[PDB]
Amino acid sequence: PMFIVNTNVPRASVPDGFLSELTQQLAQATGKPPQYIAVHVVPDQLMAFGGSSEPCALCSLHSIGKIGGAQNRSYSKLLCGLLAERLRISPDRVYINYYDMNAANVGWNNSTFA
Amino acid sequence: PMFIVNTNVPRASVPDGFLSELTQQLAQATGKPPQYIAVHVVPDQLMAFGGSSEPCALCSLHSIGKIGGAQNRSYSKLLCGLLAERLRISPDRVYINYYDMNAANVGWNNSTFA
Amino acid sequence: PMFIVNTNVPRASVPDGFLSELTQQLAQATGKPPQYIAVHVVPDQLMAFGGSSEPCALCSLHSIGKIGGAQNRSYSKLLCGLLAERLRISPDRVYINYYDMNAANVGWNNSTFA
Ligand SMILES: CC(C)c1nn2ccccc2c1C(=O)[C@@H](C)N
Ligand SMILES: O=C(O)/C(O)=C\c1ccc(O)cc1
Ligand SMILES: O=C(O)C(=O)Cc1ccc(O)cc1
Ligand SMILES: O=C(O)C(=O)Cc1ccc(O)cc1
Ligand SMILES: [Cl-]
Ligand SMILES: [Cl-]
Ligand SMILES: [Cl-]
Ligand SMILES: [Cl-]
Ligand SMILES: [Cl-]
Ligand SMILES: [Cl-]
Ligand SMILES: [Cl-]
Ligand SMILES: [Cl-]
Repeated sequence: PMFIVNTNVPRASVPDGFLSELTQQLAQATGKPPQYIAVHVVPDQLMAFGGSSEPCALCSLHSIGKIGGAQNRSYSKLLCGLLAERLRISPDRVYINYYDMNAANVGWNNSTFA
Repeated sequence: PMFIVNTNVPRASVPDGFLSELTQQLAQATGKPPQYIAVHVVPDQLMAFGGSSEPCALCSLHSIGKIGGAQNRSYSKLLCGLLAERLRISPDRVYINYYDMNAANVGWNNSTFA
Repeated sequence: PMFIVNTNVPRASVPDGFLSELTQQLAQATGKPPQYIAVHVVPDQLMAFGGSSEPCALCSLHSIGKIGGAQNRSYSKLLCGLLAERLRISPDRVYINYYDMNAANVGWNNSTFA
């Protein structure tokens, strides 16, 4: 799986260890091997949520399977929790787009997962 | 709705009020409340369009519904118009990917919209 | 079509002419004219792959058609090859998401491709 967070929070406010924490927490939530998990954090962005530039985040989680109604609610609680605790972003100023990818549409190591 | 613009135009060339104008115009266009609209502008990017690095933009609009043939043509006219007027980007150097998101696949506020 | 590469490798390590090389190689691979190919490279990113901050890349290729099982395997070999040779990123630390876009969902030049 791949998790991306884009935020207007400045780089200095992203605490040490954040990428590792995301990796560990996502491995456990998705059930996928930790070696599979990619994480990407993009601070200092020019963004607004509801017209306001108070701290906010726009995120995505791509996975081959492990995406669905109940699973996505669980991921959102986990991820909003982390963004609130670590980046001080209110959960109501976070969007997360979930993508269930077909194995044939994910390239890795010169080939695909298909 | 979430709207993202990635561009090679420099930050100083993004005028005051641009995020607010996008928020307002997208609210009117999508029929969604502005409180729900997120906008994200990413200037100073290393990009090429059609084999040149003249001003260009790669964008996305995600919405739960309000996506379709005629609607997307209307959004493109609106958004290319704004990018041309405000960022001086030629409409023929803009791509906008449209995504009709299922409510279960959009996380917000510790849950999803499902 | 549109190709995006996000990577932790430094900007200075991206060779002069890399964008043009991607443009031409993708034109040949997809059979699409170079005038329609957009490329976007984002260096110096805060990212991890398998919990490791060694060089890695997260990429996407969007195309109207020319996406599928065999084609994506071929694109993956091509693109991992280029990232390895030019950016010194190991293929086993690259993900590429493939998207077959409907023409109605791709905006361009005040309209869509539909
Ligand atoms: C092909 C599949 C098993 C696989 N996918 N994948 C994605 C990211 C990191 C490692 C791996 C991995 C492996 O365990 C090596 C042994 N091929
Ligand atoms: O679309 C909506 O109804 C909304 O209010 C929010 C939204 C957030 C993210 C996204 O990818 C799509 C919609
Ligand atoms: O889920 C798996 O098995 C992966 O290898 C993860 C993954 C899923 C979707 C993506 O867009 C990127 C990576
Ligand atoms: O496939 C084509 O015909 C294209 O015009 C290139 C393209 C395809 C999909 C995109 O999201 C962006 C550009
Ligand atoms: Cl589920
Ligand atoms: Cl539930
Ligand atoms: Cl898919
Ligand atoms: Cl429509
Ligand atoms: Cl129409
Ligand atoms: Cl969806
Ligand atoms: Cl194919
Ligand atoms: Cl589509």
